[PDB]
Amino acid sequence: QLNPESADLRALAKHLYDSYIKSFPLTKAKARAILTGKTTDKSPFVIYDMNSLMMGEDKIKFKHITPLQEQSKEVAIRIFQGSQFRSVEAVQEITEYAKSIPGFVNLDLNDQVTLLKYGVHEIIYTMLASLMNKDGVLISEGQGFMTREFLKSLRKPFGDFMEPKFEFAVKFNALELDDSDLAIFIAVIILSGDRPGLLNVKPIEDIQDNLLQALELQLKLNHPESSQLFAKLLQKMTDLRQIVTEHVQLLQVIKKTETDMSLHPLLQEIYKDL
Amino acid sequence: ESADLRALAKHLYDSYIKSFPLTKAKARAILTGKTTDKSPFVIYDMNSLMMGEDKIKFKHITPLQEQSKEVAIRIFQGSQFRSVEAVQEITEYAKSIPGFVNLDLNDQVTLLKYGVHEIIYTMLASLMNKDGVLISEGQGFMTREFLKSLRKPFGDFMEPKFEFAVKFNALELDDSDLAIFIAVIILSGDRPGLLNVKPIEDIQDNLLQALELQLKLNHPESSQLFAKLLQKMTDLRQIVTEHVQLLQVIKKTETHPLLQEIY
Ligand SMILES: CCCCC/C=C\C=C1\C(=O)C=C[C@@H]1C/C=C\CCCC(=O)O
Ligand SMILES: CCCCC/C=C\C=C1\C(=O)C=C[C@@H]1C/C=C\CCCC(=O)O
Repeated sequence: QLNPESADLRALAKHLYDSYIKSFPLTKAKARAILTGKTTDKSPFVIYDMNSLMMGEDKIKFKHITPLQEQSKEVAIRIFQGSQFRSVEAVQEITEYAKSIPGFVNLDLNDQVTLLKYGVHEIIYTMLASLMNKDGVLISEGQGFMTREFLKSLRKPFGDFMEPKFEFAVKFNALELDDSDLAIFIAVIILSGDRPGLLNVKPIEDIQDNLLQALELQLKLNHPESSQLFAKLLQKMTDLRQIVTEHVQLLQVIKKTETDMSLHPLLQEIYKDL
Repeated sequence: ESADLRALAKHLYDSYIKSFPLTKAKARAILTGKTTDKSPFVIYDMNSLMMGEDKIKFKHITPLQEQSKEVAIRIFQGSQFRSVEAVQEITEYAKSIPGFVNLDLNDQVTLLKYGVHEIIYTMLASLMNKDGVLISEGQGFMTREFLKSLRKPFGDFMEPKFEFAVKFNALELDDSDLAIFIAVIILSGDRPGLLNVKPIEDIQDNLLQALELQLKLNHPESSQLFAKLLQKMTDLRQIVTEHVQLLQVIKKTETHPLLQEIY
């Protein structure tokens, strides 16, 4: 119970959390409810092999996550392209959230683009953890669940495109953060003044500082018993970079190995000279 | 508790001073000028590199027999020799961090094996400015441009560190700050191969509380310094993996047995 300074920090966290619920259709709260398999109304269909994938398509309504095409004749590529269009959608969701971050749209246009360019994938993997457990990941807005082993057995290049994420997710999830915490953390990620090419770093840092103050307060009030949670969370920022890097790397291999597979233009630009 | 946190801080600082000959305070005085009028020997080109070798006998722009006669390579090797020397200083310091020596011996080794590079680069910033780096316990000054002038993959082997340095030094941390930060880096529980992570995380938790307090007491003005400092650990690790990739190319191409074992 304290000052007007802390009051503004609480108002900020509320605004961000509010925007978060409004920008992301599938929150961590909903993901855990589905994953903890509590209910009889939210049960996901599980894909763990070829025949379940074959049934899942029939049961699950995979809203063109892999736009028009029969069977690209390779589950591996269908699955991959799918992960791509979903990524694109995720970028759309994140971009919308970014606009709600106080001060973000007031920044220089080119810098707005730079921050999104380097921040969206770090955010994507951060939020993906919410949809994961050590055994698999939720898909189709929680309608389905694809096992970690099914993926890990796809085929040479693809067979391991999600593993690093799972390794991250299991660790990150140990922090037991909730949507109210993630909303501010993701805002911090985007307002990173050390992104390559930023024209005006100061205004960005001023904004990030306020967000960090907001995040720090949020974590002590929400997780009283979690000593140094603030620092452990910030330290996870290093794991995200690594995830992104080896992903981009695997992508260069795919590009050369699959001369016959199209990669989404938005994603290509995001990875250009990244 | 804010009592034991200051005791820990002070203890770390006192050990830092005893383990590292050239502190940041001392280095800054030189780099800026406020040193006894005993300027450092400046290496800005090949001819100055030589006079330095003979005038100040740089510990090790090491005239070994079976390897010299090639500037860029002797410069690269020298950084390796000084790195190995730094590892012993860091190791000594680590043993002074409360709880460290009481950890599983293999974990102690693992923590050092994976933490020294990050510490080496964190501390190298103390001796660098946008124009150059201090060498030979601050007895000399080697230009950023001269280093960048080396060719092959060498010309750019120090540039990444300089970039890091400039951004890191912007935080204006001093030795008492760095002492705790360095300790925090060592007690990283995410190093691969660790057998008992709990003790490490517990100590680091204590170290983080101390650093947090230290920064708030020492830099009241700088908002979220603690947070910004932790975010630099991402920068360090990036430099390390990057350095690793160069050591890897210098092996692809680029053509004494005991020295090689030590270093
Ligand atoms: C829809 C088929 C099931 C596969 C689900 C697996 C991963 C889903 C993800 C997201 O929704 C967001 C990120 C992951 C995908 C991992 C990397 C995509 C980065 C973009 C690219 O492929 O270049
Ligand atoms: C603490 C050690 C790690 C920082 C790297 C140290 C030296 C790097 C150098 C170059 O990149 C080119 C020349 C130097 C190597 C020559 C002498 C270093 C001695 C420094 C000292 O004793 O303080």
